[PDB]
Amino acid sequence: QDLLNVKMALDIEIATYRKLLEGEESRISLPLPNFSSLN
Amino acid sequence: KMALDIEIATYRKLLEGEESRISLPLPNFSSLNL
Amino acid sequence: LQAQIQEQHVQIDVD
Amino acid sequence: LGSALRPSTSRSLYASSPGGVYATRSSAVRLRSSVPGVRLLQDSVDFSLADAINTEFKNTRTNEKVELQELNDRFANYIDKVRFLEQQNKILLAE
Amino acid sequence: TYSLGSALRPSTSRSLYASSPGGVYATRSSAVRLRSSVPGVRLLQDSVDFSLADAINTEFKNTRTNEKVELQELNDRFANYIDKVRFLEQQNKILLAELE
Amino acid sequence: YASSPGGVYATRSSAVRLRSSVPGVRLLQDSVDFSLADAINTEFKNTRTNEK
Amino acid sequence: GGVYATRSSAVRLRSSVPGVRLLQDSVDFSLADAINTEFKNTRTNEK
Amino acid sequence: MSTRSVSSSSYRRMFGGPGTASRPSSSRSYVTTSTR
Amino acid sequence: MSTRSVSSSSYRRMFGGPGTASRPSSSRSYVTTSTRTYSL
Amino acid sequence: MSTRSVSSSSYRRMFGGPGT
Repeated sequence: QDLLNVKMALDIEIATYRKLLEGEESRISLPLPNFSSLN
Repeated sequence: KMALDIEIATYRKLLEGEESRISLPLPNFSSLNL
Repeated sequence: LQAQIQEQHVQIDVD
Repeated sequence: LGSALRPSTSRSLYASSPGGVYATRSSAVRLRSSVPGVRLLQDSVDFSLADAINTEFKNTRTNEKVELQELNDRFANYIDKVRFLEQQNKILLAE
Repeated sequence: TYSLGSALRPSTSRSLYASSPGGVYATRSSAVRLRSSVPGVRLLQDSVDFSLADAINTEFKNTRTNEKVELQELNDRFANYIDKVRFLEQQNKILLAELE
Repeated sequence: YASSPGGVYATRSSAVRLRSSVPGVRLLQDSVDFSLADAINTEFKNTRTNEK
Repeated sequence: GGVYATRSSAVRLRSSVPGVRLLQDSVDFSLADAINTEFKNTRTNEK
Repeated sequence: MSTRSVSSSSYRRMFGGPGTASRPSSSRSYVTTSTR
Repeated sequence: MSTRSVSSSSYRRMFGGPGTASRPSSSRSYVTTSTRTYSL
Repeated sequence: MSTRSVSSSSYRRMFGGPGT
């Protein structure tokens, strides 16, 4: 669950990055990562 | 297994946004484990 | 370790 | 069950038609005013413009399809993201 | 039960398109003489379009769009060739993990 | 029961060109059956018998 | 035994060469495949 | 004068139309079945 | 005098022959005979 | 033209008949 919580935290941080970098590639491209892999 | 089922599912919850992220990988929201 | 491999899912399009 | 665990099927079953390419044969009169002519200057020296616009529409289709091939391959790298997670998740699900 | 790629592999058929361009037929029975019944009253002067060179620069405009998108399709072929390298390593990595 | 479906073989050597010896005299107009949606409702009729 | 699936083998070519008619080719046959799912749901019923 | 030579092409032949009756209904249905 | 008209003949001039009126309607749907690993 | 390709399948082999 905590390896999957590191994966979940990476999914939120990768969203905050993606909605800005791949989200300026947006004007060619666009955004979202989500949440979870908890087991 | 159930971790890989939900991590496949939540990589699908990345992939609606990565389909949005280049007009591109469709496979979205779906492999959900509980 | 398998949880780290499950969390690497995560990152952005390369080049 | 060593066979079904590699679902070996041709998804190559699509068939795009190249039909609709109707090249219009221009059929200008190709004779100057009346009989062998009573004017000469005014016959519109131009038409290498229309053949340079035929190479503008060559280079426009080399553009337009590749404004649509960065495109399919931005979509491909987002599908190949799904293959990268399917492979890292396959090492994970063997491990 | 053994796997076989024989149903994954279709026949990639090569269609060949045998184009033969049309022969140059035009009025070679004209000009037996040029007529004098109305003769060649021949309006000269010159310095005329030359719009063909501006249209070679509208060709070169849509060539700038094709150069800049062959530069972008080269990054997108870097991604599709990095997919091909990611698979080259990862089909070895799955095989090393399924063996070690 | 190891079913392998049959591969899609059809006349890929057609249309090298479409013929012009008789060309495409192409009768359009449209709004046509759509009997497929009534037959999806004869599917859904015998789905009402399977639900009940 | 007795499950003999009949392969339909329609001509799959429009009138004569590449055609002299187009409208009249019977847009329908997704009815015959929706009747193939009617006979799926009929056997889910009947049994 | 004008001459209406081959420019606009004449259909003297080339149609034809051999596809009017060349697609057999005797094309075998190869009945595929899962063996019981 | 009689005009030697090597015409586009009045059976294909207005009738798009070999040709899109001869209608190469070949939408290339591949007949994917789906192979399953199942005896009934 | 028509083409009589593999559509109606050829018995080149597969019978056989080893149960004889």
